[PDB]
Amino acid sequence: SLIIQVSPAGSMDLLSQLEVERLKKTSDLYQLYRNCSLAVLNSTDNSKELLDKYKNFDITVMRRERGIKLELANPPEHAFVDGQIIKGIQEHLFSVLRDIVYVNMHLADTNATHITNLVFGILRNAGALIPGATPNLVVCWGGHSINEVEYQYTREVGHELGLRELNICTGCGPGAMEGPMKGAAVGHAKQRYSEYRYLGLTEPSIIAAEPPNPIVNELVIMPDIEKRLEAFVRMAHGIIIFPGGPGTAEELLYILGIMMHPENADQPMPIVLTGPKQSEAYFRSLDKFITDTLGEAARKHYSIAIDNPAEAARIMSNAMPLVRQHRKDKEDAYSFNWSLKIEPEFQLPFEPNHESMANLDLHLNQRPEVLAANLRRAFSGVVAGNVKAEGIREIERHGPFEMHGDPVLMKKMDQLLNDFVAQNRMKLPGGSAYEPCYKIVTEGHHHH
Amino acid sequence: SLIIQVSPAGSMDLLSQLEVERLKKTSDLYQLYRNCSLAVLNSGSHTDNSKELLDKYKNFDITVMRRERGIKLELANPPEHAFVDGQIIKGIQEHLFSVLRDIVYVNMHLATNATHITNLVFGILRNAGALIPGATPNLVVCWGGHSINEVEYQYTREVGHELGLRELNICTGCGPGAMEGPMKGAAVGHAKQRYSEYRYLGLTEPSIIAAEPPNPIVNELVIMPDIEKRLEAFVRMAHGIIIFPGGPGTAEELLYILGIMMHPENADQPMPIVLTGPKQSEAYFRSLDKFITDTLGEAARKHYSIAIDNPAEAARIMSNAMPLVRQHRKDKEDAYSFNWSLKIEPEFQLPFEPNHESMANLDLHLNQRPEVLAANLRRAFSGVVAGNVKAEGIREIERHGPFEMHGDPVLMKKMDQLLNDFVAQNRMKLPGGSAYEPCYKIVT
Amino acid sequence: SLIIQVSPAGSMDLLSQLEVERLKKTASSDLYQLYRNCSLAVLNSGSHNSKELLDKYKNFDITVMRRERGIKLELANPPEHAFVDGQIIKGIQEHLFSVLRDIVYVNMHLNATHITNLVFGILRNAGALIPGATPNLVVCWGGHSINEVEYQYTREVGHELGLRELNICTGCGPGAMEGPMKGAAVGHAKQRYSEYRYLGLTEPSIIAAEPPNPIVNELVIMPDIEKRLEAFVRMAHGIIIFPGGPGTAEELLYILGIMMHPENADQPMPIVLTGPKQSEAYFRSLDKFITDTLGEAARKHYSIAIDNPAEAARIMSNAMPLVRQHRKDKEDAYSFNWSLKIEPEFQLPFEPNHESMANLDLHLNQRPEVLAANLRRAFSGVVAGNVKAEGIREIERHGPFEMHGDPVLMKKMDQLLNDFVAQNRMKLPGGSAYEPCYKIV
Amino acid sequence: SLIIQVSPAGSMDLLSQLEVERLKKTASSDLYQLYRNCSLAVLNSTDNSKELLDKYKNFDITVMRRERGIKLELANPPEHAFVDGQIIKGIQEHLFSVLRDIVYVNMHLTNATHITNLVFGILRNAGALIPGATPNLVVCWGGHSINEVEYQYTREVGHELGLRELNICTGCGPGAMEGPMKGAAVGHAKQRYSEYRYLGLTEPSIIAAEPPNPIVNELVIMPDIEKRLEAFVRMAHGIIIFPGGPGTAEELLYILGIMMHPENADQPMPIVLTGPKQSEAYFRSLDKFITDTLGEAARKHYSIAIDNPAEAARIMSNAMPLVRQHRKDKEDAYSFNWSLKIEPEFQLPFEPNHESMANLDLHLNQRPEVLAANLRRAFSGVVAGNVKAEGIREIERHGPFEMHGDPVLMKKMDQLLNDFVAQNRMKLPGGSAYEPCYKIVTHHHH
Repeated sequence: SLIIQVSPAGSMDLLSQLEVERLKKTSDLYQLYRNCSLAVLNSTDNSKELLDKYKNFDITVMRRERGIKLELANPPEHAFVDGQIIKGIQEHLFSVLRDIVYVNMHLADTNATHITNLVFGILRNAGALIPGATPNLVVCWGGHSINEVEYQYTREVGHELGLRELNICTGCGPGAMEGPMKGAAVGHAKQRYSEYRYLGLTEPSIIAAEPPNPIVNELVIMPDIEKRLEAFVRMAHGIIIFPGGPGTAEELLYILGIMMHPENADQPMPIVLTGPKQSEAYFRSLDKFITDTLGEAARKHYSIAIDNPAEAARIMSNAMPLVRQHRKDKEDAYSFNWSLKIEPEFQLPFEPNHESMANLDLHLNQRPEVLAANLRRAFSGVVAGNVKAEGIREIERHGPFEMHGDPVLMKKMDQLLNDFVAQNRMKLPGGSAYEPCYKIVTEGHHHH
Repeated sequence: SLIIQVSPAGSMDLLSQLEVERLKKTSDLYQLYRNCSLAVLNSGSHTDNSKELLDKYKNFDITVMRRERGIKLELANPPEHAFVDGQIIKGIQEHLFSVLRDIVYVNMHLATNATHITNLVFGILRNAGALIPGATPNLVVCWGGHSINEVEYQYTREVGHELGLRELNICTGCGPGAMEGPMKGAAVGHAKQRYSEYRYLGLTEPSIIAAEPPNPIVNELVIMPDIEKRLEAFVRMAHGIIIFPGGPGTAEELLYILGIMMHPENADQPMPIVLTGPKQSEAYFRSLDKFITDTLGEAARKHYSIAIDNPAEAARIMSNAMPLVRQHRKDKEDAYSFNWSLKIEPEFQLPFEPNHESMANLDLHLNQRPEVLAANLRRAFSGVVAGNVKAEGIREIERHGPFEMHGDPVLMKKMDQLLNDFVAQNRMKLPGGSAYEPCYKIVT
Repeated sequence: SLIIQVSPAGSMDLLSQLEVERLKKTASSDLYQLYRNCSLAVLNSGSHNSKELLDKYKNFDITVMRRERGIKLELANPPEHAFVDGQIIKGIQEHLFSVLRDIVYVNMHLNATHITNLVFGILRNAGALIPGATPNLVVCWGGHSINEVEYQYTREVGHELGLRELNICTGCGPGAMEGPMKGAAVGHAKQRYSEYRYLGLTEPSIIAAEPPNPIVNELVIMPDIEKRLEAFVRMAHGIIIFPGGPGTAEELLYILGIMMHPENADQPMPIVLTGPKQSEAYFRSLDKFITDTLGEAARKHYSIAIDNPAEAARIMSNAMPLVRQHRKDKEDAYSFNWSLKIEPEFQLPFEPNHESMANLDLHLNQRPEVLAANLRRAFSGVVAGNVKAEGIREIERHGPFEMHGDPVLMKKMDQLLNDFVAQNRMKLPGGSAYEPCYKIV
Repeated sequence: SLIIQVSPAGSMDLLSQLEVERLKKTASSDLYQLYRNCSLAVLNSTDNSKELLDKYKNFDITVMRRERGIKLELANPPEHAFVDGQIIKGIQEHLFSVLRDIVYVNMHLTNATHITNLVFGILRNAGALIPGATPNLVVCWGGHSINEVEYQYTREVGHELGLRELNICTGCGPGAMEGPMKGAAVGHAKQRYSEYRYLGLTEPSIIAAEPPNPIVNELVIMPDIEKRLEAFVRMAHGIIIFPGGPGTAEELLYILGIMMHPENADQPMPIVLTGPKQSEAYFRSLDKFITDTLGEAARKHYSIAIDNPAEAARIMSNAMPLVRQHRKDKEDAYSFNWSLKIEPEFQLPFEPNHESMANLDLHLNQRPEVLAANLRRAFSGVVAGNVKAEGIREIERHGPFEMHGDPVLMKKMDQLLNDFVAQNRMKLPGGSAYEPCYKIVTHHHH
């Protein structure tokens, strides 16, 4: 076996022996830590089977004179340039260790208050919440599987964000999770913005499929999908949304459900949907889905900017003084939006299985915010069925997840999902044809 | 009230509403937070080391406000000596945020006992940013009297200057005298040496901070929960120790480290200890050296040396020991900044609450293991400090007279003469008020 | 007028009144117009390779103001593409100060030793020679007018240089002058290399045609073409050369003629010619041109790497500790190569007119170094005639520059310039068809 | 020889061969000997004549252009530059400041304009002129030979300045050139002012006598005394003057002579004379000397604050907004006061000898500015005659420097100089009694 030593991290705190003992190869905690560290070294598909290709990989944590040193057994050779691990990948290994450790030390210490304080704590522990920072963070969302035209577009938006001294917070992995940071690197250099921040959020059951690029200079591993959604919207000062598949619709329905709450009517966070000229049909269909399901009231919470990278960035840049003023109006923090009201329906972690998917309430007779929360979960289930080990396994055992609801809505969701399949948004190129993991059915007398 | 706003200062993270909710003025915690904050503002020579301090600033209050760039502080009627031309000294501003950080962290961490204690001490120091993972060893703990004459003060300043010239940092208590002289010297030596990354760490705890407030020159103030945890923080962070003449607080510290260093499991620990003072302190040191060898045995002498009238040689012993310190931490697979492998037995950690009963119950006999006798003498000196300068201590004395101790008649007489010397040398209390009255009486 | 104030941006020292007097519009001196035109060019980056820049912005001016925190600049009617949302890009602001610093320096300070000492003085005063730096500067040369496939390959080589913590030194303008720096911004980001240096060197008679991208973070204005060439080769630790036109040809001949000097036999500076797969035929012909003219002895001084960006960057990276050893063996500086022997024929400033062009010694029958120095001139003549204002008017006055020599050399020559013309290397595309400024008999 | 290598320290640029070739040791090189002697003084930082050389006859220094710039080889350096066998870093930086500035002045080898521009050029090359910095620099002047009460007082003043985020620019050497910076090191640390600047200005013929302390973080070597004076007053945003001897008197006359020029009536820079309680008589007598000689008009240009270290610092701090507004009004730099009028009488370098001291115009019937210029030169000669090698030689071979002028003036000067001798300001303690290097001597009939 090839054994490689990773020297201590710039800025990783000393750990105690109690903090790290749960990580020995011995609880499934080691396997989870190993699997996240493997994903960071393996930064070329979304169906987990490279976790059969690195079976002999393992990682050992050593407490030493300057803090933690890591020993890697048989690491991916693509983490190397000229025999050395890329420094940004080195920093990600330490980020993985830090967050796994932190969460495991605070699994002990209402529940809605608990979840928000836990999200705040993880982010604060990661160094992601800079107290003195003026608002400038744009969350970017978009598909992992996008064409070259969409990809170049996300790169040019990132350039435009860079020229305006804005920072980027996004998911991890290929497609729209990687383009803007590459564009921002150039626009930040032109503008001499050396304090740039490219935050990449992930969680343990999706990191292998959507692994962090080395350019991400603040990686944070959140415990689950809902906590990462809540981290995105409490840190965001503005949000740009590119074309994407089910994961990107999920995010859109999460934020629109929150923003329709009357207590959030004065939250100024700008939301811009944007894409190249060729995405015009895609946005017409999305805009129509949203206002047909959630009503015409949802329209006030976002705008659409087609084929104009500088417009999206300018709308974000121009809103930063509005964000500043609103935070001071609420006696809130610039770096973490505590005053944003997030109802428990957006926090409750959702575990996609046949029963939970069939339990979803997709009828028109609810508050729109609540229909949004249920649609968020439906799209979360399609993602899971497609890419999470445990969700793919449910689909293997029992076939597709079945959903039902108002027939008009179900038809519209079924068409949206078929469009995602026709636009190749479900699967990166070069597997076999995509087989849907979902089936829309009509809602179903006793024997006596 | 005259409201003074204090902007965020130093490295202060955002806090949650839960973290600060008890620091509202309603709350025992608020009063503790308030007292520690007043102490850091009232940092000039009020001589007073008797906690009748507060009564001067009864209308003081502080409000913690969570705002856009983190916490701002609103002070109602702060002491004027915290000000230069109507602005608060920046070092005092940072100390207000250190107090808040440390009060908050300890309060959030209420949930085996020996392991819990050492892990708490580490956690507090880590939270304070006092444990730098990549730093090479260079931290010298300095101990010595809070009430010392000008010749002794000058000498501590010369040692600080020699530590500064050698790129050493200083960790010490708070308050005046030997807690401040060395950092003033070291400011000059470090500037000559261009050592802009100097660290002047000042450790305190809530029941002694009003009596011994941190100089604004301290650039890393840390509030520990109590005296024993401060002791543990000192000796786990130390790479070497310098001890100047002092009174009962300095005896307490010397006995603590000797008791620990005498444990057979610590035989390989390389940390050097140098007792040093000016030429005039020769008799003080002969008498102290004799008290240690007479009580703990000739074996204690192998853990320190004595350097009179030679500031450079004290600093040189520290500097020369650093490579052995490094090697030994590497041999132990231990951290440079926090000595986990040092064995500290429970009798060194168990918090001692001095009152007439606990002082009377101290086991003071010459037939004990010397490390165990050092633990009991540590507790006796801690009790003399508490009776002299702590609020609660000073009260027990007022309402019942001196603390009484008893034990081996031979030990009791040597102890009695040392305490008596501390009184004759003016080490028991800062001068400028009424003559010291013993808070102790040795019975038989 | 639109009037825009520029606050002090760089590491710009205080100046005296004496130092800026000649920049007043009232001074009887040509210096204001030079300073104005260099300042215009930096505000005109991204658009354009003809100096008829001047006609669209006739009403532009710039005023230097010595104030409390040093120099403030006032711009009257600046190009509006230097702006993002009403504000001049910060990199452009710093360039305006770099232009000021170097114009002032050269004006205050103004033979082999004198020339090299001047080049060193200029660089040192610009902050470009960092005394404590370990060798890692790669000079990149290549065509300002290139296709997408060549451009994308230059960005990939840049990304590979970034991942290996190498810095870039290059000319100014579009194409190969800007591609590597874009790639390196991403490779340096992955590698957390925050101290990156993107040096762009230029001179006043080409700056309007080839202006610096805002990404260049160390702009230096040299006084003339030959001093920029000398600056390149004394700072370089390695050299990467992409496909180019006559400007890249000129640079290649300059450095080959110097490296062939017996005194330079132990100068370790790696030279790597590189390009995408499609450039295979370009390089086969460039390779044959060099060896047919300078002889087989030139070949030991460069290699060719096609279709492999990582390889070019790995050769630069692997040579750095060689460069460190050789500088110490010569008791020389890391950051400025004094020990490099540059013969006066490579320093002597060449003024391209029909005469000096005709009086060039292009016989296939000289010292190889001495013929390289002559071809270097010829190529610089073809550049000047294409882009420099004074050159261009010599051609509008007397037609094409005429060159003659050994008919074996002259065929080779002509076919090379003809290949440049057909590969779209002479002129950025989309104006009046390129008509040659040269004629060969 | 014992050869100790010094690596690069501070912000020194690469130098060319041309720049350093004249610094090579040869039989005839006057420039090498000057460089060697300035370097040796920085390494030797306890009497005050320049026969301190003699202990270190075998010292030499070699400049070597190498990969990361210049490396220095010292032969037989003094032992007090070292702590535990390594050279104190501030001293290492000083060796390079000495090299930097000697090379610069030699490479830069109209007249009034010329001198001012050279002064600026030297300071800018040394990095002493920070373009973006808000005004905060206080020049401190004061005696090199002072008792413990006066020294502790200077230290208390430096602490107050430190607490106010003010910087210090001073001469080099012991006494009042040393105390304020030790006091400010403490004050600035309490205030977290890590960007502190302690500027020590010196010149080749005095640096041996008054060697810079390692705590100086910006050492600058000016070409001569007059250019150091111009450097002080152009960089100053305020001035504090402690009690001192003839060198301190020379500085006060220089600044008063300048500040009385009609073109300087708008200049806002404050001047505070200050010292401990026991210096009341000293300041009474100094203030009377000033107003008797230069006139009642001179009094408006300074104030006196006895026994109050915080007040002297407060005056400096409260004058900053005015100094900033006045610089902006004159379209001048914060860091270099070009607007200040300095007449040639203050710039012309003065070479003290028996003939130039006898040619001094010390008559009360002339412009008070030119009287001040002339008195400035006279104290300068007493300084030369006591501490400068060359001056000391003039006195060894020809006896004291004679001066004459108005008997009204001559008497005041005589008394003042007498007061300096009796207050032990001429000579640091140790050897024998001070012997005066001056004599004050006694046109009509027609």
